[PDB]
Amino acid sequence: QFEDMEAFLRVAKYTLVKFTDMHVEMKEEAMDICITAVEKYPNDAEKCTQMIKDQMDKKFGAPWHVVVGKGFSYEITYEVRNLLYIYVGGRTAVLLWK
Amino acid sequence: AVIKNADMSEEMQADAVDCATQALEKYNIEKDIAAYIKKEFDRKHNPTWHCIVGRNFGSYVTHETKHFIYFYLGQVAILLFK
Amino acid sequence: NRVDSNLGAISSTLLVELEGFVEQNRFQKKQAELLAIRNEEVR
Amino acid sequence: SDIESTLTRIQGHKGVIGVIIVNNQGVPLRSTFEHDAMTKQYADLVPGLADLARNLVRDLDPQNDLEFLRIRSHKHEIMVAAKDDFVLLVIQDP
Amino acid sequence: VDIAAVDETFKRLQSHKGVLGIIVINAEGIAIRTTFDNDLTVQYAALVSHFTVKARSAVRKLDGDNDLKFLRIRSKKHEIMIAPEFERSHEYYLVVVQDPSRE
Amino acid sequence: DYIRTVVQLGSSVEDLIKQNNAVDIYQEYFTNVTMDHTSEAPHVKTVTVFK
Amino acid sequence: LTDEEMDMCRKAFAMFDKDGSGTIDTKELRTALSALGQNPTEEDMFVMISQVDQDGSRCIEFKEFVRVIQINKQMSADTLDAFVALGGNLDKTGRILVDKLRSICEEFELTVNVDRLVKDADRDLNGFLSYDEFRALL
Repeated sequence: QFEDMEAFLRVAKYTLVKFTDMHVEMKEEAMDICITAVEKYPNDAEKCTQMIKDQMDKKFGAPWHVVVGKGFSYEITYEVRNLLYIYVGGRTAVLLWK
Repeated sequence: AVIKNADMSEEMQADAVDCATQALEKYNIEKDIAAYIKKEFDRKHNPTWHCIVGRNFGSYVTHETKHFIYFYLGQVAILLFK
Repeated sequence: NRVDSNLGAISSTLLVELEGFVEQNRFQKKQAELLAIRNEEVR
Repeated sequence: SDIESTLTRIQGHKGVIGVIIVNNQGVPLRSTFEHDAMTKQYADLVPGLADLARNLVRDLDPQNDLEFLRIRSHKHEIMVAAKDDFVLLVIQDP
Repeated sequence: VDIAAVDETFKRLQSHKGVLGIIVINAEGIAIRTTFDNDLTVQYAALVSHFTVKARSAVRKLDGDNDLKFLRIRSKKHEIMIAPEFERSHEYYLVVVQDPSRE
Repeated sequence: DYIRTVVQLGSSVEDLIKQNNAVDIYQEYFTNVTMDHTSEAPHVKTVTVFK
Repeated sequence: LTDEEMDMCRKAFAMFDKDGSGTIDTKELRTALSALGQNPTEEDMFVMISQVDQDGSRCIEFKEFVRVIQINKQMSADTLDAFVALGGNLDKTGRILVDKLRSICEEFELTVNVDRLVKDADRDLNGFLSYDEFRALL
């Protein structure tokens, strides 16, 4: 029972997947590339999404769609087996759909 | 209303703004806002849209030639596209 | 106690427990004596 | 016999015009009004404000919650005690 | 000059017990004077702007001739106080944050 | 006009802040007091008499 | 969907993945089947897991566990047990044979019984019980 934001940030380093319809190798590759994006540029998040979907653009699919953020809402139409929603760093969260 | 970036026909930009503002006036939660803004425009013009509502979000997305709109109302942000 | 620690535990038992179900038969021997025993003291 | 005695005390002070209890989704149970054309008004307008305010408070630092709320209009003091089970309303002009 | 008067009002309010913060935000959700850092500022400005326009629309809908000059939400930590003055050419819902626990 | 509004609101809120410091309303007495003083006289129970 | 089904689901998931891997591997599953007596092939169990494994893991987990319990349970509360008590052997006909009740009281060897119950639960006042008045009996 920690007693501030800061001890929460001390514990919260895990990257829990909130909900996901992805293959296990799909999941591990996408999960690790997103954590490397978030650790690479905490300040400017635009070019995190640059890197995430352009890697997924050349490799996995011609269409892709990345949303990183702090507080937001969304409703998308997505073709099944290709959706990733994860919580990174105990605060920042990323939606990702094709 | 405030628009920061868009590349689409203004005659339905007016459609976008009048669709979003009455939505923001009516409901009192921000999931149903992004629900309605897609839903009613979806039954208006095209089969496919995607729409984001919040504050301090980052995104990269492939544009559409005449379907890409980035609103701004009252420190509450909206994106929608095809 | 002697007239209502029995009669609120006699009504607390569970006879059948969790083919081989003959063990249940054997099991239902044992607790039988239980209730009989308890009843005698209340009588 | 403690809840109803507190209702009877609280509804008989110098400014109180109505006490309302409403459930999670709705169903205003145990109003106090001689007609019911404006109870439903309270019951479907106010808990939107109560949970919207819980959003405003809790968003800042998630150890935090909301407990009460007051809206003082010109002629009314709408006090709402929101919590997990229900929403409760007391109306009073000072 | 009246700028000394309003800054003096900030020390009038802020000299009270427990008062953590004072900030002024106009109808377009942008803070003007602060007392906090910049991001707690902008998240207060956005959140309180949306919340208070919803609350005023609630009270006006509930009764036609009654408006609000007051708003008070509670925490277990700090009792945010919102005041609005809805008018033309000015509508400046100032918002205080305070609590009587400290000091 | 901005200045006049701000000082008007400062006056009203100043009254309110005093109102909250005057007497604290939101404070339950004995929120958490564990130490309880109770009844502890000797109890004799005959579980069964072995006869 | 409910709250105690999560309790039983957690207990049964504990029973299956008994070593503590956090994933149902084939060997613990065969251990469970062999405790129940079954020792099938090593190609049918593959197909069974491959239908239950959605993630490609070759090992099923708690989300997949409750997915299969969810589909099998809610696809196929008090309607069935009181229904199939005796009238559900009649399937929306409302006429129960007295001989069924005489047989029931015959087999369970009960010491003293008079069947005045069916005489005094008679709400159509004919000599049988429809289903609504059958629940009124219960």
